[PDB]
Amino acid sequence: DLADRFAELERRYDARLGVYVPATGTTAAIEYRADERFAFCSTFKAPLVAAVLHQNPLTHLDKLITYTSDDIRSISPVAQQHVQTGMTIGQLCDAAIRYSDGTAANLLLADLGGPGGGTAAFTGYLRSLGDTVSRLDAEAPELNRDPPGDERDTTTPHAIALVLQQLVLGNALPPDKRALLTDWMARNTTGAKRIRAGFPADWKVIDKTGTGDYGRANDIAVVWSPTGVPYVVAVMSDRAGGGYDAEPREALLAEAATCVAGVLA
Ligand SMILES: *C(=O)[C@@H](NC(=O)[C@H](O)c1ccccc1)[C@@H]1NC(C(=O)O)=C(CSc2nnnn2C)CS1
Repeated sequence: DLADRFAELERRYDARLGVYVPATGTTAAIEYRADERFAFCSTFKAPLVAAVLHQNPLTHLDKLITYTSDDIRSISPVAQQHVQTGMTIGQLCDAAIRYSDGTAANLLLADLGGPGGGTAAFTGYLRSLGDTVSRLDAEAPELNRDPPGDERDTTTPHAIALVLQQLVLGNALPPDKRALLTDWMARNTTGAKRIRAGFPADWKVIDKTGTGDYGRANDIAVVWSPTGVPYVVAVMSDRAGGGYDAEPREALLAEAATCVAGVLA
């Protein structure tokens, strides 16, 4: 029983775990706390890049964005390095997805524009995909810091999986922009120990991770079986019981993913 296994993992890691895999032709939806809110953390950067792609001609990726010392306020492995030269929108999308770059994401929110530094337009984009649940209220670093239970900067495993399904597998984006998003997620450097670790090597995994305070660790993926059957996998967790400084536990997501992969194989 999957629910028993998921509950066991919660006890093991003193965590709250959320899992959603949307139904397919022959598989029923997999759901565990799937309609409970969890912080986005960096997982928002996948639909964010899609919003930026959608909003602009493809050649907007070649526009150089300049930024300064006071723009670096969060983990920004790429943007810290190019602060002196600037970065193109294309480079920013790359950094945001593949390195979970916080400054890159903040700059992409600014590019999207409008109230709240782009957070309202981001949320508006999710609404256009029929997501009436998720909300983004702050940028990095604030978005990772909301108290457990607080609805600011949250999604649910159910909501984000349906968003990702439309972006990667559905028609939310034209094929050319869809490929850009897909490729970036395919080349992600941060997800080796999460959903990827739970699926056999002959399954293709593309993903976007999130990590935050109160032991928050998320991963949203699209996976393909060895015969090219796709599934969307959203795993979210927090550890409120350790307080603000609770260590995120990647191993929990790898184990949850292993359990999911066992059902889907
Ligand atoms: C997006 O979630 C973003 N998270 C943060 O900036 C958090 O505030 C945070 C910082 C330090 C430690 C924990 C949380 C960034 N995204 C991610 C991610 O997606 O995983 C991380 C995880 S750390 C990482 N990245 N690659 N390899 N490791 C390990 C922190 S920055």
